[PDB]
Amino acid sequence: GLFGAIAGFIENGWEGMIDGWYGFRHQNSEGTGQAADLKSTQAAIDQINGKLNRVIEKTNEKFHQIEKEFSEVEGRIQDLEKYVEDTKIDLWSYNAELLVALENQHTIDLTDSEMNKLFEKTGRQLRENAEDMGNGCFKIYHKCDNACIESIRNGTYDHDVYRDEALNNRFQIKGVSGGGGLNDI
Amino acid sequence: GLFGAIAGFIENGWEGMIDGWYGFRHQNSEGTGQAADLKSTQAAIDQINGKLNRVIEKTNEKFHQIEKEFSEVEGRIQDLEKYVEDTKIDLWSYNAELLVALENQHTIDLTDSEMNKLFEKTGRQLRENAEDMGNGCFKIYHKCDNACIESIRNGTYDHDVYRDEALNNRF
Amino acid sequence: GLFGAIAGFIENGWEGMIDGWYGFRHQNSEGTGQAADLKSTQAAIDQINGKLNRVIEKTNEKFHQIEKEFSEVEGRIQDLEKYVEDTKIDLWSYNAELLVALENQHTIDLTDSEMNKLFEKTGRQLRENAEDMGNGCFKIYHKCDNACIESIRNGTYDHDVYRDEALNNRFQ
Amino acid sequence: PGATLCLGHHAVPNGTLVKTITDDQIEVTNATELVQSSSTGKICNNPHRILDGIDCTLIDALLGDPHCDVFQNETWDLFVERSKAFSNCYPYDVPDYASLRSLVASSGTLEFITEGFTWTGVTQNGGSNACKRGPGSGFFSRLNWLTKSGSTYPVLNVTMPNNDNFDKLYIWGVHHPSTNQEQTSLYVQASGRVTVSTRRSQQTIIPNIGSRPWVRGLSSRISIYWTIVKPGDVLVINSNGNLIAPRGYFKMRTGKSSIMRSDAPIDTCISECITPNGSIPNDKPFQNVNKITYGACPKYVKQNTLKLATGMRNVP
Amino acid sequence: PGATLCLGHHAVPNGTLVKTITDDQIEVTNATELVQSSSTGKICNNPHRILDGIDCTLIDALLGDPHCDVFQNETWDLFVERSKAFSNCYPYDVPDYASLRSLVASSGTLEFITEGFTWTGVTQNGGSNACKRGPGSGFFSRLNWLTKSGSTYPVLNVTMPNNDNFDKLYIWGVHHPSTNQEQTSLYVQASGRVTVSTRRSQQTIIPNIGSRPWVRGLSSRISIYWTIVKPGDVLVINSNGNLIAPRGYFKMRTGKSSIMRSDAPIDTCISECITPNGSIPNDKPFQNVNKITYGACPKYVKQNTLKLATGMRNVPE
Amino acid sequence: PGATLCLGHHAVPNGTLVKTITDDQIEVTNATELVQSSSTGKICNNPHRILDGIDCTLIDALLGDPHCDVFQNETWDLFVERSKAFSNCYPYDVPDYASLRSLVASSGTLEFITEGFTWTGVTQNGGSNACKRGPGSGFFSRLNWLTKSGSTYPVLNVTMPNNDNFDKLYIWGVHHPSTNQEQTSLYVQASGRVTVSTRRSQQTIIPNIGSRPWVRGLSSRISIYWTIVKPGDVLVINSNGNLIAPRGYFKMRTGKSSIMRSDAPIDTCISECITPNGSIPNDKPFQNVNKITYGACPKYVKQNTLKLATGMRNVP
Amino acid sequence: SQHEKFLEWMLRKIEEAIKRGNKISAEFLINLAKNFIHVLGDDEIRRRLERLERQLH
Amino acid sequence: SQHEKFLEWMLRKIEEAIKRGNKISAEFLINLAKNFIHVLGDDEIRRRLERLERQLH
Ligand SMILES: *[C@@H]1O[C@H](CO)[C@@H](O[C@@H]2O[C@H](CO)[C@@H](O[C@@H]3O[C@H](CO)[C@@H](O)[C@H](O)[C@@H]3O)[C@H](O)[C@H]2NC(C)=O)[C@H](O)[C@H]1NC(C)=O
Ligand SMILES: *[C@@H]1O[C@H](CO)[C@@H](O[C@@H]2O[C@H](CO)[C@@H](O[C@@H]3O[C@H](CO)[C@@H](O)[C@H](O)[C@@H]3O)[C@H](O)[C@H]2NC(C)=O)[C@H](O)[C@H]1NC(C)=O
Ligand SMILES: *[C@@H]1O[C@H](CO)[C@@H](O[C@@H]2O[C@H](CO)[C@@H](O)[C@H](O)[C@H]2NC(C)=O)[C@H](O)[C@H]1NC(C)=O
Ligand SMILES: *[C@@H]1O[C@H](CO)[C@@H](O[C@@H]2O[C@H](CO)[C@@H](O)[C@H](O)[C@H]2NC(C)=O)[C@H](O)[C@H]1NC(C)=O
Ligand SMILES: *[C@@H]1O[C@H](CO)[C@@H](O[C@@H]2O[C@H](CO)[C@@H](O)[C@H](O)[C@H]2NC(C)=O)[C@H](O)[C@H]1NC(C)=O
Ligand SMILES: *[C@@H]1O[C@H](CO)[C@@H](O[C@@H]2O[C@H](CO)[C@@H](O)[C@H](O)[C@H]2NC(C)=O)[C@H](O)[C@H]1NC(C)=O
Ligand SMILES: *[C@@H]1O[C@H](CO)[C@@H](O[C@@H]2O[C@H](CO)[C@@H](O)[C@H](O)[C@H]2NC(C)=O)[C@H](O)[C@H]1NC(C)=O
Ligand SMILES: *[C@@H]1O[C@H](CO)[C@@H](O)[C@H](O)[C@H]1NC(C)=O
Ligand SMILES: *[C@@H]1O[C@H](CO)[C@@H](O)[C@H](O)[C@H]1NC(C)=O
Ligand SMILES: *[C@@H]1O[C@H](CO)[C@@H](O)[C@H](O)[C@H]1NC(C)=O
Ligand SMILES: *[C@@H]1O[C@H](CO)[C@@H](O)[C@H](O)[C@H]1NC(C)=O
Ligand SMILES: *[C@@H]1O[C@H](CO)[C@@H](O)[C@H](O)[C@H]1NC(C)=O
Repeated sequence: GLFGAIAGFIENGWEGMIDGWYGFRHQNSEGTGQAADLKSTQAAIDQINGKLNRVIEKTNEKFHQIEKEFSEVEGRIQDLEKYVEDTKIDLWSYNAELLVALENQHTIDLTDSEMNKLFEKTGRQLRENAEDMGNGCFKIYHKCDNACIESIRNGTYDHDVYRDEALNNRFQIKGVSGGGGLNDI
Repeated sequence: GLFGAIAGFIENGWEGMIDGWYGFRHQNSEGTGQAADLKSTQAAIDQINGKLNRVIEKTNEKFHQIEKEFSEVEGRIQDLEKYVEDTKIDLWSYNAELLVALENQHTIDLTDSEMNKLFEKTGRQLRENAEDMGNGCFKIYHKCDNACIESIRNGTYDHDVYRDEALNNRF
Repeated sequence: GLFGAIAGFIENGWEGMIDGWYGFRHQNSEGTGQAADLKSTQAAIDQINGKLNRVIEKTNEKFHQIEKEFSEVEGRIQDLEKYVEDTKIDLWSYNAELLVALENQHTIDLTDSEMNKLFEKTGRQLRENAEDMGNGCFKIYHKCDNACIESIRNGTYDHDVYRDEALNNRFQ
Repeated sequence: PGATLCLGHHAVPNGTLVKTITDDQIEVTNATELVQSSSTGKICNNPHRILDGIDCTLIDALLGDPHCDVFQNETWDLFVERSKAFSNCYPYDVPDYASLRSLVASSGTLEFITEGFTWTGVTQNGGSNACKRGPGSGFFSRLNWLTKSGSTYPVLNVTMPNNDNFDKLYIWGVHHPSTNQEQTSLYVQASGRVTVSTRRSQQTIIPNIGSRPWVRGLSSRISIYWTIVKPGDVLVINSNGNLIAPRGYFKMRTGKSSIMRSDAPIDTCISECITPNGSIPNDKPFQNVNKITYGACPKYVKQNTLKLATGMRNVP
Repeated sequence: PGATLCLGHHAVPNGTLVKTITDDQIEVTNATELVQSSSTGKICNNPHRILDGIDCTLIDALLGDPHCDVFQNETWDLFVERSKAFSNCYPYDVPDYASLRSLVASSGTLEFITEGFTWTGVTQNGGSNACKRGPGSGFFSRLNWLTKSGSTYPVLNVTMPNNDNFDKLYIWGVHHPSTNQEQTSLYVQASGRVTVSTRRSQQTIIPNIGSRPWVRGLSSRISIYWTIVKPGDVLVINSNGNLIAPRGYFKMRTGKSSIMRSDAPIDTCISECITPNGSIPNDKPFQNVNKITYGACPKYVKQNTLKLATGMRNVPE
Repeated sequence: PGATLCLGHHAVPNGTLVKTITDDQIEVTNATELVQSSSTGKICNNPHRILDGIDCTLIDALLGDPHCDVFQNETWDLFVERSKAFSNCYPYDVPDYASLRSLVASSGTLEFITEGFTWTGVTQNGGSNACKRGPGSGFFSRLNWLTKSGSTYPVLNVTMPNNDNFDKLYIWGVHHPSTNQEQTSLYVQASGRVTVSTRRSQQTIIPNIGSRPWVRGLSSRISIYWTIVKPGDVLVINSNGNLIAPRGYFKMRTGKSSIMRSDAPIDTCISECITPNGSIPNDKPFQNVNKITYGACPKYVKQNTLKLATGMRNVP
Repeated sequence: SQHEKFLEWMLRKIEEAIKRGNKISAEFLINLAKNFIHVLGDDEIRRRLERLERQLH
Repeated sequence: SQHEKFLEWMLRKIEEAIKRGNKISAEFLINLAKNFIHVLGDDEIRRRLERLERQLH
């Protein structure tokens, strides 16, 4: 894809994800979990259904036309009729081929875009409390139970509440003594 | 859009913007202000005007053709003439529809791209002195008067000058 | 381009790069160096070659057709034949023009995309040990010899090894 | 004291291959077919009024062939001609047969109005044993075989005005005998002549005497011609021999009527699109069944399959 | 202590709906129309030279109908036939009328060169009261009605060579009478025949005697035929009766000339594109006025409106 | 301390300009031509079987013009007619010449089978000085000039059945004399008549007497007509004067055969696509050489150049 | 400076559109310039834009 | 091993282009491979490329 998410930094899809197209997988103190995101899935499905309805819109109704099969050789006029029909067929075949190619390319690109947009939205939400690991996963540097992941998955995550603990766990000089956490109370 | 800026993390447009297509709104110790960015506006206008010139290029001149309306029934030759003209009309109608659809999709996508690129450039300028708030706004963690906002908006911002103050206010 | 790398935050190309399309230039204690990245070059070449194979696919073979040049004036039937041929020619000219235009736009956009993807991949590799200078260059905040540059350029770079030194050099 | 939050997308075990601009075969999660390549094999009787000719062509029913008498005053949306169709009347040929067939099919009706033509001095209602009506000889129901009365064939001069608000279609004919003895015994004069004219059009036919192959016992022929008379115009028939006269006119219509050659049977269903292979659905924008179509039809293409991707890239 | 820097785009109070690949209706800041759907209703006399037939078809001016004698030796880029045009001469018919009309219109000129045809033993300049030229009888100006001289009709054999550098168009005719009395009174012989021939083409017409419907007081007809003689070839006319002889040739030309049926008035303006509805602008790429066009015209499409987006998505407050 | 790692892309000294959707001329690193605009000027004799007519048109070789006697029983994939071609026999014309030329070119063969037509009571093998064959007068090798025998011309009535599994093409003619003396001295009767008929078709030609321009010393003409007889059908010839009779039939075939007007010389090479300008390569999808093409050809376009970008933006 | 450069490149493009016969694009750029001209500040651009607007219909 | 793998995959795609009748793509890939060949360093890749260049209609 143009955006490098699908078949990019995300290694592969999740055959277990059956209730959505994009979603989250989490592993915290309470264990592991998976949950679909309905906004991005709805947006992708909406665009695909729009292009599908646009393509299959019934717009051709013809009645009396010209003859296209002949039982006797006639020459000039029959040559012209056959040539007209052949030209029309070739042009419509080219149109159909080009249409399906462009539409499939655009569908792939827009799905890649939706994945990338969800990733960036989550990162901007997490702010300075997490780090991008480069494989579509965020390393969160604070205690985040199932309710915290739920608050992340519905946009209500408040970064300032955890910012101090996140910074304390993040910027540690482990090589020096006392570079870890501040134990003064 | 494919890039998620317009109608994305940017909540809505500014009907007050009248001297540009993209721009900055700032709020600092001196108050509030707004100023358009001319480079991205020029880029978008260039692309749109280029596709306009490509679309409206005069390339059709026909003179003596065939008859297309008839007063008497004749049969085979008239059938062929009508069929040819109908085929031509249908093919050009399909071409026009597909053209306008593709061009409009690309226009929306390229405007979204220009907005996202301006955001990315501002973010790279600010370096470690600011943070992305997720709604198209940067929170700057140091004193930034109107002259500092101007230096940001014209590319001359020097981050190391304020880096120490910004780090002190951030962490 | 849509991604703003080529002719964007990347100032210009490198005429010295002859063994690849995208690559790295590094400056460290040992000096300067240049090396192409082959994965992005391979991806771009594959997309362009697929486009080429799709476009130039031989799919037209016609034999007995209609007459297209005439020596005497005849009228209605000759008018119809000339009109049919002219319509076909105009439609195919339009198809070819639109095809080449769309393909070139897509080519430029996808090359820009490959450059941007390589940049983002290198940035995600570097993690918190470096900073984006805004001009396609990364400022690395630790000592990084030729072996370290090689480890960055072949994907085996380990950020935790240098994280302590890098954080110490970054935040004052 | 941390957690991991991973972003991802869904996948399927068996995706579907589609074409793009840059790749000839790429796997996606779902796709849909855009080319209709199969037909039921039957023509649906609704919503279009389908008229099955069985053993008659449109021209034979137009003229009034005996075994086509069931097609009198018939209307249709699509006339279906079968390959088993045969002629069983007077051997005839139609100059510009295709144009007459096309215009009658586009009119979509065989509604025939009888006019009181006055043929003074000739014998009417002639018949032949190649065009049997029941056990005995007959003729085209819409044509009148005029021959000598007593021993003279006068110069027939008949006029018929069009005082209606629609066009009139007249079908007439010219008999070509096989010998001069037949010509003289039927029409007195050694060479006939038929002239059918309007105010701005005219047609003059001279019979041709000679032996043709034996078709249904005869080596004589009939040439069929047609004439359209507009409102306010007048049809004039001037003939001194060999005239196969009209009995009236056919009313001309304009509409969505047409004709199709097919051997598919007619079934009870609803389908807007008919091809010689049968009725096909119009849900897909394209079709690979037959280039001959009627109704709200998918466009014919050369490709037998064109898959439109309706999902993302399948990465297992 | 600090400041906030927000990025954003502009918007408008009233947007415009356009089609896309994905959405059937999406709002953008501005758009432009690509389908020309209106016409002024008048045909501009420039840059194309327009010749209005008023009350004359092209065939009538070609043959030389009396009330059409104003278009003699005329040229045009687009000939406009009205619906009011009428015929006021001898009742005639042209087998393959459309082809003659098309070739004369594409030639774009009615320049007639008179030739001294040698008619030995026949009465020239025959006329009729159904084709009045002035107070008395007349005939087509480019045709000569040859009749009896004395009481015999000779077998006319006339030749005319093409020694010029251009093609020649000859219009001739055959007279179809109504009764044998008229035939024998005008052309002596009981059955006539006309043969117009070149080296590679021949055209023989036998007159047909019979009563047609009454048109302008006559039950007789004229059949009009045409023959093109190339440089170096020869026209040969061999007739033994009912010949409506030519008087000369028409200079055939090749160019951008055409013909159009229209009832719109002709105005003094400039417009490259003309339709039967009038002159339309050529700035838009498509048009929905009429499929009949002439000149630098937009391409006809079925859509009445197609809006091309000229701005970004309109996201108001 | 520290290091700098810069990302970049390649560039070239001399890029190439291409067209896009948004820019009319933009510089990329390299591009390729998609329109074939040049030809060698020669027609390749392979893979298509090319038959050069030199000085003969297809119709003259069909009829049997003297200097065309080499083209008997010849086959082709593409017949090449030259501009120097001339007729050197009896002056003739073919009503609907284009259709006969087209159907013979599409058949792709001049294989002629002689049938034993029995003309009892007429003089056969007539000749003329405008069609010299050797020291004496001659005629078309595939036609038979029938004239009077003694002082009578009977009503010739000959039948020929098609008992094969292929169609038969019969070429015949009608002689138009220049004077009534010529007509009476050749065919006795004052007016001739030719009628060629099948079971469902018939054609009757009446000769036309008159002076035509002088072609090779003659003012008389011959009109050429064709008749196709299907398997099981029968050809009937009935003529009382001026008949130029057929000597047999041509076998009809269907395939990829055609005809082309060109003055390009033939050469020994391989090229799938032929134009009147010569053979062209089919590597590019489009071509600007000639709208007249034969074979596996690029599609004709009006543009003489279309550059497809094969590289990124060239930014020096 | 910057505003002047934007309007001047715009005027150059309007001149090209006029000198190529493309009226829709000329109108597009002219409308955009007629909304971007800072009234009382760039009268020269206004006058040249009016001049280029005259060479159009 | 990386440069070698890139050039060998290039040769494989050239072979497919030859075995499909598409000559423009074969020329494209051949020119690019002849531009990526490390002059003074490799000769076997050059020989295989020359062999595939000979087999080219
Ligand atoms: C992925 O795309 C495929 C099509 O390629 C979808 O399969 C088809 O889905 C339609 C529903 O739109 C099914 O149609 C239904 O069929 C029944 C039985 O004939 C009929 O009674 C209904 O009225 C309706 O037409 C169809 O059966 C099904 N399969 C096939 C072979 O066409 C599939 O649903 C798509 N999957 C997703 C997740 O979107
Ligand atoms: C330009 O002029 C042409 C020719 O006059 C116009 O086309 C014709 O317009 C008439 C109406 O003035 C149409 O007649 C109508 O047809 C409908 C069919 O549903 C019928 O219901 C009405 O009672 C009436 O008879 C006619 O069909 C139409 N012909 C064609 C081929 O479209 C055309 O509309 C004019 N366009 C403009 C922009 O002025
Ligand atoms: C990727 O780059 C690393 C650079 O760190 C390579 O590791 C070096 O390999 C060479 C050759 O085997 C050794 O001499 C060095 O001692 C290695 N350095 C280190 C730090 O391990 C590595 O071989 C490259 N390739 C792969 C596939 O990892
Ligand atoms: C629909 O019917 C047509 C016949 O009208 C079929 O076309 C024929 O198909 C056979 C088998 O491939 C060929 O041998 C014939 O040459 C074809 N004839 C024509 C005129 O094309 C067609 O295959 C049928 N389609 C379907 C889907 O049944
Ligand atoms: C663009 O592609 C063409 C492909 O033909 C290149 O021309 C070839 O260049 C190679 C390498 O120098 C030569 O071996 C061939 O003989 C050339 N073929 C020709 C000239 O027909 C051309 O160099 C490419 N341009 C750029 C800028 O890379
Ligand atoms: C192919 O040959 C044709 C002639 O058969 C060339 O057409 C001529 O082109 C010139 C230059 O444009 C014109 O002046 C002539 O009027 C054309 N003649 C005809 C009959 O069209 C054509 O240019 C040739 N094409 C190539 C690529 O050589
Ligand atoms: C969309 O762009 C068009 C460009 O033509 C604008 O229409 C012009 O607007 C100017 C305003 O200064 C007028 O002077 C012109 O007369 C208008 N031209 C036409 C043909 O109407 C239009 O205003 C723009 N729409 C929006 C919402 O900005
Ligand atoms: C056909 O219908 C018309 C309706 O006006 C009727 O007058 C006529 O008698 C009908 N003809 C037959 C043969 O039923
Ligand atoms: C035939 O009848 C019409 C009726 O108007 C008449 O005008 C015409 O003269 C008649 N013809 C003959 C030859 O009697
Ligand atoms: C028409 O032009 C020709 C040539 O200029 C001239 O001889 C002739 O007199 C003019 N008028 C007519 C009526 O032919
Ligand atoms: C007609 O006149 C021409 C010219 O002199 C002559 O060649 C031809 O033989 C004549 N035809 C006759 C007299 O039948
Ligand atoms: C002509 O020959 C055919 C042979 O079948 C025969 O039927 C027919 O009666 C013959 N005609 C004459 C007039 O002899």
